[PDB]
Amino acid sequence: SEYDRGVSTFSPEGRLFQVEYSLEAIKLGSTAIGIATKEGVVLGVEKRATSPLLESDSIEKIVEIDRHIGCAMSGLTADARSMIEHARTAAVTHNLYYDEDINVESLTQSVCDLALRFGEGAERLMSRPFGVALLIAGHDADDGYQLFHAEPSGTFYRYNAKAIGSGSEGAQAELLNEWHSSLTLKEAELLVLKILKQVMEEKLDENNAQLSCITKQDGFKIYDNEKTAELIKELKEKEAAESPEEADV
Amino acid sequence: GYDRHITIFSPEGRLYQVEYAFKATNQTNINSLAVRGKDCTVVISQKKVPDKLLDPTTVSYIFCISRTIGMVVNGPIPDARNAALRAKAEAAEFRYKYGYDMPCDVLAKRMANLSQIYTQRAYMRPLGVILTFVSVDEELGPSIYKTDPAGYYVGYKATATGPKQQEITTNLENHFKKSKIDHINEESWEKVVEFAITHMIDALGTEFSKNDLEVGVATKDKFFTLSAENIEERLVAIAEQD
Amino acid sequence: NNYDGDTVTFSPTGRLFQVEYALEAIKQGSVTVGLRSNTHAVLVALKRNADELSSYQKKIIKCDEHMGLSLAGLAPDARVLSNYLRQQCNYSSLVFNRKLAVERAGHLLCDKAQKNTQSYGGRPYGVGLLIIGYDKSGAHLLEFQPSGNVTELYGTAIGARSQGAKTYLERTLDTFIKIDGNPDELIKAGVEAISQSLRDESLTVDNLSIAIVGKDTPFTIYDGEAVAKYI
Amino acid sequence: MDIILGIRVQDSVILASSKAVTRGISVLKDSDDKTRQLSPHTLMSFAGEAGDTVQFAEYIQANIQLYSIREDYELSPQAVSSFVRQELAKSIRSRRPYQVNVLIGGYDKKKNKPELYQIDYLGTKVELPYGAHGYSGFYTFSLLDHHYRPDMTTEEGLDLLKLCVQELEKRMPMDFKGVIVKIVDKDGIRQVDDF
Amino acid sequence: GSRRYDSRTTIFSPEGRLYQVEYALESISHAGTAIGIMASDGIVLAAERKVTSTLLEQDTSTEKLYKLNDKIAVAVAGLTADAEILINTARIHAQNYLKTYNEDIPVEILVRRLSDIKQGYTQHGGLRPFGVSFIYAGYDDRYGYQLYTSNPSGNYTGWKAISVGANTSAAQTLLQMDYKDDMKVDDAIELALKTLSKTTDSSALTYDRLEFATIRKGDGEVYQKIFKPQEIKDILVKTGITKK
Amino acid sequence: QFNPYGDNGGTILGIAGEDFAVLAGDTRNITDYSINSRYEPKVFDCGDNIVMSANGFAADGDALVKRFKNSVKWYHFDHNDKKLSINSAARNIQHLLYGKRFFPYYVHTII
Amino acid sequence: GYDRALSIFSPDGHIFQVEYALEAVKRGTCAVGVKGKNCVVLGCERRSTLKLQDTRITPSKVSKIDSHVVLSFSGLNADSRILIEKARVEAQSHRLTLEDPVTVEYLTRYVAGVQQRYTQSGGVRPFGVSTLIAGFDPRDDEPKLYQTEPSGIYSSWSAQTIGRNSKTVREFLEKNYDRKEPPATVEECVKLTVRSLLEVVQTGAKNIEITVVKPDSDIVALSSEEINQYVTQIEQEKQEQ
Amino acid sequence: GTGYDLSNSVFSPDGRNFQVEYAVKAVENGTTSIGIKCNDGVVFAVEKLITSKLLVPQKNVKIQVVDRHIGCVYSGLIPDGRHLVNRGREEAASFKKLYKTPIPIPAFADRLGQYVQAHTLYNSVRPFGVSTIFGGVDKNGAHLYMLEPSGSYWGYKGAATGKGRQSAKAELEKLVDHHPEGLSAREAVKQAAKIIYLAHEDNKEKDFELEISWCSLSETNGLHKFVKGDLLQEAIDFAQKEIN
Amino acid sequence: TDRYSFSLTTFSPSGKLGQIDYALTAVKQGVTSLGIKATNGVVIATEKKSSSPLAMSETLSKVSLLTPDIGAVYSGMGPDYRVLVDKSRKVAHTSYKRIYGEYPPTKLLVSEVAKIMQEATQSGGVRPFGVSLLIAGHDEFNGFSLYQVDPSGSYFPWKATAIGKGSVAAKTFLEKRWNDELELEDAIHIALLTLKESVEGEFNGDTIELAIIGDENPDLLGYTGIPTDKGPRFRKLTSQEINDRLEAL
Repeated sequence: SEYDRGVSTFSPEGRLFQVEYSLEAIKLGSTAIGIATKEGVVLGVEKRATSPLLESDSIEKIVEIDRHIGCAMSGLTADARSMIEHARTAAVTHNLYYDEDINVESLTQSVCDLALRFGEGAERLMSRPFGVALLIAGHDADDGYQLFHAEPSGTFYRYNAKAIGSGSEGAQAELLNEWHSSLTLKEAELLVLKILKQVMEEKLDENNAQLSCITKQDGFKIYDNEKTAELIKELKEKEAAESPEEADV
Repeated sequence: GYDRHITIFSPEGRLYQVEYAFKATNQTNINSLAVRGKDCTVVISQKKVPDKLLDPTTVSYIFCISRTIGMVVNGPIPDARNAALRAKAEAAEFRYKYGYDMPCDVLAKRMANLSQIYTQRAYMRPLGVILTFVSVDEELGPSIYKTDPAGYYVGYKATATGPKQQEITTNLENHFKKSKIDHINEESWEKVVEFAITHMIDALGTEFSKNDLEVGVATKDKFFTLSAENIEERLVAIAEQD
Repeated sequence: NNYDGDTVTFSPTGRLFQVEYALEAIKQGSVTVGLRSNTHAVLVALKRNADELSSYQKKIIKCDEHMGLSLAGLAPDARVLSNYLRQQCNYSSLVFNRKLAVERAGHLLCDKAQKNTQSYGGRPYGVGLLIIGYDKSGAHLLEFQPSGNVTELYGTAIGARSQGAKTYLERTLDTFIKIDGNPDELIKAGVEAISQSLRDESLTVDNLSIAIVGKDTPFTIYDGEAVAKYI
Repeated sequence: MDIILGIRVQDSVILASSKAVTRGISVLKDSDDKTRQLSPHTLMSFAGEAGDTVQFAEYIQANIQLYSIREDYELSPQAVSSFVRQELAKSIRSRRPYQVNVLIGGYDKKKNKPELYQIDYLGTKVELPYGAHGYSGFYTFSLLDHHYRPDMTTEEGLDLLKLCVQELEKRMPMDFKGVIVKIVDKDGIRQVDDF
Repeated sequence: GSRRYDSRTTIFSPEGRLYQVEYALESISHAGTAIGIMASDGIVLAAERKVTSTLLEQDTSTEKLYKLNDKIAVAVAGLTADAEILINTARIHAQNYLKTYNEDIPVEILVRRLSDIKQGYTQHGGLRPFGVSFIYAGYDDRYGYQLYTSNPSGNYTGWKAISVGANTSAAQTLLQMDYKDDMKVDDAIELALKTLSKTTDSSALTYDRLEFATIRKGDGEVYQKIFKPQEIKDILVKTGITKK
Repeated sequence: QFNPYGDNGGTILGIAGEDFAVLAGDTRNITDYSINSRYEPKVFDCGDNIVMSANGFAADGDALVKRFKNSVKWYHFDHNDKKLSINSAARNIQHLLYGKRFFPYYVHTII
Repeated sequence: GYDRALSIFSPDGHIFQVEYALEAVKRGTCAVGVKGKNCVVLGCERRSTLKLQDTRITPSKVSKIDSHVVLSFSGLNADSRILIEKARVEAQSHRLTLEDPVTVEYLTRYVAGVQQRYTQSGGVRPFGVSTLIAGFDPRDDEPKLYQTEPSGIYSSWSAQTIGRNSKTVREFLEKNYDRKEPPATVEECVKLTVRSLLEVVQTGAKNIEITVVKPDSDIVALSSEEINQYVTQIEQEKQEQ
Repeated sequence: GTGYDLSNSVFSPDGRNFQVEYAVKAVENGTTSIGIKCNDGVVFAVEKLITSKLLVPQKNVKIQVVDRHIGCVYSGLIPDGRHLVNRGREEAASFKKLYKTPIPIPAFADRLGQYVQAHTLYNSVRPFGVSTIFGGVDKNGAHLYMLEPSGSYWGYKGAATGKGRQSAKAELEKLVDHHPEGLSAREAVKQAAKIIYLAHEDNKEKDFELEISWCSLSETNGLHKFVKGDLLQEAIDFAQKEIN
Repeated sequence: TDRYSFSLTTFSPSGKLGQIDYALTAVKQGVTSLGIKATNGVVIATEKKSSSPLAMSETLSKVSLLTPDIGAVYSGMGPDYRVLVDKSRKVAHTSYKRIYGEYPPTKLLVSEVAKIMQEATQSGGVRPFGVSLLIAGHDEFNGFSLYQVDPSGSYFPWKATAIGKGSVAAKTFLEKRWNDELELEDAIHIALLTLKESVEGEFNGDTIELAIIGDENPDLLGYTGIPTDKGPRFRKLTSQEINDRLEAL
């Protein structure tokens, strides 16, 4: 009875069918990990190219909403184009209306408002909710550096560190263990790289992964492949040099 | 399949919702009969008020559409009042747009075309009601025209509708088969009312008190529903006859 | 089985199932308690986090300088209903220079929810609301269910373990109804009420939200360290 | 107003358009190309109300280019003229009509013949050997009617247009700051280096 | 509510096929046979009336060959009424092109317009597709003579000789067997008549069960001739199919 | 014909200091050569340390003041509780005024 | 008025209409695109080889959106014409509002957005078409090749095939396409393209149709004779073993 | 066949609309409400079940006023009843605006009936889930009506709906038999309180609060007013004395 | 709120249009009605079967006038025939008379009714018309014509035909009895004989409807003074005329 019930139907457990199914679709998506620290917010994504003949540069899963707001996507990335467009337009429109930068939470809420705009009847809406989750990172003078997880359920959460996609379950477990309130920016980059390499089906290099950061000074900067490669080599040298031991016990 | 839920043809070429509306028309367990006099038209309907908590003056299935057209409905009172309001509005709009009062057969054709629209379109169901309009049309004389949930409408010398309609019809038929005419040859409408009540008593085989009948009379310039006391007077006149 | 596909289906027993599923969505939500005296009205809510790296979902929304509500269930539906309530209060204040009555707000919310539970397409709301306010009639606490049923109470609670807080408020009814002119004591009573509904959990600065309204006290929200004095 | 002239010589169409755009008491520009290449073998010169001219010309240009891309074929000059006339006729009775006059010069490759069309802001299209929009005609025609021969070469047409431009520079109360001249023939559309 | 009664005409099968498109093609397979053949100096359309009766007024009957334009005609296979709707729309589009550009409509533009209409009916609206297949025979000064075909799927293609309707496999085999690029219009007439007489489900091929049309060149002007019953009987008795 | 505009007179003045601002206005409301009121204030406090006056057509002035107060209310509602900066308020008032570009608020505005 | 939600999510997380449109793409004719050092080559296979067809008027698989950008497709031709029309209209509108022709990436993004909208609108099924968009940006000599799928995903490719037997051609390309040394000359690119197509067409050269795009709007479709020359040259090496 | 009870406005082979009857079932699950027509007005009464003592008494009103003279009380799905009362208020406003005189009770009854009957006409809307007893005083005196989810409405001497509808109907029959001359307004109020107390036994599971309103030409000057204070306590005491 | 925007008549895997075939069956289960074309007019006829002798059969017209020179009879669902006759009378004026100042020709009016019925078969939320129409008309350029219109929206010109229950046998009687040199009275006689074959009850001028598109009747024009304007061609035969031709037999 998939196409035999309403698209806004509630499950007997008190949930929306299409929302949970879109969450499953997101679980079938690529990995995206964000870490927020007092020095900036870092976003890393797995490009997950289908064939070696695909030019990995054209896998733009980290986009710029505004100079102070960046966004990473995980899931059906085609659905995320309209959301990114709405976010950019809303940010610049708030700038035009109030001669100031839009708050991170305000942008995230404006994006989430589109999530549950699905159903039948009528102006019309959409057929289905979005099949992609977003890590919206940014900085404002009010709440400093912020990272938000935006789901197709219209709900958004402020994470100190959040992983979404396929390898999120393990990645989140790593994040909860690897994050602290004194983490630095380079430390966050290295942690994102390490957890991505752990959860990625492929061997992590500068071509199947992409890093980006949001700083109060320089804004939203997407790391070019050379800087990401240098950070990957730095992390490999740091991990190859760790010396624990439990041979005694 | 679903050809029995919406107004689409079944494999046999039948519309089942129409037939079920026809069946629903008899939900009231009430019979109605209409006959034509020499210059009038009479309708008689059974009045059944089961609950004693009911205001007996609000239990009616005969409606005054215009000052000339009356309509007796066989079917549930929601759809009955729906059709009544629609017919009143149609008659008023006709009078406004065309300058003369809407004839009986014209209103019947309009309601039957609406029923046909319900028969063809799926988003609206047919009304489980049978509508008998009666009047004294200025061009046609005493006029009885009936419509059904299938969109069919036609005029009658006399007609009957309800559970026992066939019986009543046969009775009426017999009388006309004996009279060789198409109306009741009586000048006064009171005697035509008495005739209708007498033949309904004959057909149904039940005795009616003054609170068991509704009488609607259409004369050349009026349509009016009789009071309980006028019905009692007619019943007394019937009881005095042989 | 059947009769649960739409909100336009009545079921043979006369039960609207989608509405009951929304009520279940509320039941699976977080804990929020409301209680009022003659002078004040307090909402105490237990916020819930996805994990230890996530924030705690805000459960109390300010609708106007004299009225607010706490949510339990779908946060988007709560936002929609609170925005409609803000719009109605704004219309009352601008077109009539008049603070919107809490009872009239409840009636409007009821009709707004019922409009969704009678027409094809569109789902009933999936959140329960507890509205506190202080109008010209005094302090008011309302409980709104997406069935369209709104009821005024001295105190109540909705969500998980709501029966414990409800029974505590029933026992403490004669106590809190007389806590007039003392905000902090009514807040402590609400904290005790919501504590009567915790299982294997403890109220912390991060998971507790408080809201206060009343005479000479506009609808104010307390989160974080602001609730540390009540823990 | 602006000077829009056109002549049809044998196997060519020559279009002359004033280089001056003046708004108020100041000549804003002395190097304005009042033409739009609708297709490789069809050019359109325009003049009239400020703004409406360039807008209408670029709209027609976009439509013709889209047609040429869709069908992989260049529309005949007659078809383009009929299209522009229908557009202007729809415009005249719109809310804010277009007040633009156009000369279309093309070379029909199917017929290998030059064609010149004059259309006004009302949608009045005519195919004429020589045409002009505005007060320009009021002078130029008198010359052309005398000095025009159907078998004229492109250089002869250029000399005739030079005589017309001289008469305009003599007996006109305005300085249109010269004319840009363009030739449309079987080999396409070229611009005279200096006139 | 009404969702339980929606047939969902514009949906894909798990294999990636349009259900209603396939079913409409199956419907057209049972319709009469229409054949178009494009020779070097003309085009010929020949169609078979599937339903035939002794009382059918064939003089005023036109169920297979319709005039879209003085230069373009169509042979229809399938539901006559849907075809007539599409024919009215095509005539209107052709006259609009003529009014806009003062030039007669090119064949491919009209064919593509009708095919795009069909496609729109197969992608949105939730309506049933038109159960009609068209064979366009047209002439314009760009591509000369042109033969096109369009089906309910919204796809259109060009052919030297093509057949739609019933027994398309055997008809196409016979045409491919006997067709030559250099043949003339009369040879195309003979080929179409022989293919119909060899692919007809009826007892014999007679004039009453046939519609015929020729777009020729006879002056530098094209003539679109819809054959009358007597002309059809004459060409039949001439080609040796029937005896007189 | 109906003139949808009127003049209520009045005069307002705004001076900016080093760590302060002052916005003053006369309390007189008039119509033609008659006085409507001697105390109808025109300098309103809108919160967030933003005082505003719209002198001219009193109806348009009241309308604009109410709209700006509503805008600051909805700004607080939609953006947590961030204070409306004076430049942000100025831009919002510019948009409020330009909304009726073809039916202007017949008022000179000073905040 | 018909707003029936046709593209909806399945319990496992799939959109079955999008996947069935992809299956419709699989049933379509094969198309391939290869990026050279100074050119892009688009090849397309034709359904068998029928002699009753009119090859001069039948729409070819490679259609020009602008003088510098072309689009081939695999899937439903009817659904492809709509995308081609929208793309040409948008190219002209972008020229009209920007005074600069569209970039290949921009046109590809527009087509992908149209398809994504068609995967999320009521009463509308997704396109049963997958497209390859090839060209050169204005005043730029770098080759551009992109692929769009019915789901709305678009991505750049050094070389890519879509349609029936696309797995085989993609294997062939991953084997024979050196990203370090792309086909320098146009002849090398056409040769690699024709070998990729011949590994699947199995029939004659009439099935293969080739178009080559070079900067500054230099787009030309190869005649059947050149295709026959290429197939004969490649087969001559096949005898060499 | 089967499945006729899954879509509104679908006639079963009997001739019934099962969704309407299911809405009637939902009504029967509601509390008890009654109306009593006296000689110069009408009296409405309803029981409000005290789910918890946390409910504020005398609040959560169940009787709604329409115009200034009409009273309405609904048993069943309270929100649907509120929707119906809002629609009736809109109808009354329209009637008074066009026709100076306030809307008569029969006109208002017919308006509500047509609204509900329209709600029984389409599969896109569910029938109403409240039986509404309403009425008041117009230029023709007192009127008391009851409207069912089927759109069927009637004028009553006394009406009752809800869980305790049967005992209330029996008591109303007793009052109609023992008082042919008609009851007075205050006596009707006390008798309505008694009938509510007697009908509470059917749903005696929880304690209840009595709510009474009345519209009387002499006692309220023809305006709908809520019975409060001394009259409410007197009716409550009368009922409590009758119970024990 | 007509949510029935989707088509109710769709193609089955067998290629058959379900509702079309079902409407054809409903037509086959209707009372027989026939038409015969002659050299100086056309005849249409049908049986006027009433439900009760109390019902007035004359008040129900099975042969209706579309234009002064075009009439129609039916077989199938009476209400569909009435609404189609109203729609046809309106379309004759709106889409012809008000544009060309003359009454439409038979072919074009038949085409308009066929378009209406086809739209009924294809539009959303509608069932095909459960009727088959026999339309007999006369225009100046095409002369007399007789057309049959089926629920599918198709129409065919007939020299003579019939529809309804006893249609097939009736058609055979027409095939053996028809000729291309028939007068109007001969066609009336043949129609009466075929209908008598197709009727079970009483067969008199009160149980049969029969109309003719014959000569011009200026006595029915209603005005005199315009020589160019002649009387209508449509004439419904009176009960007396039918009974006279039956007494002849």
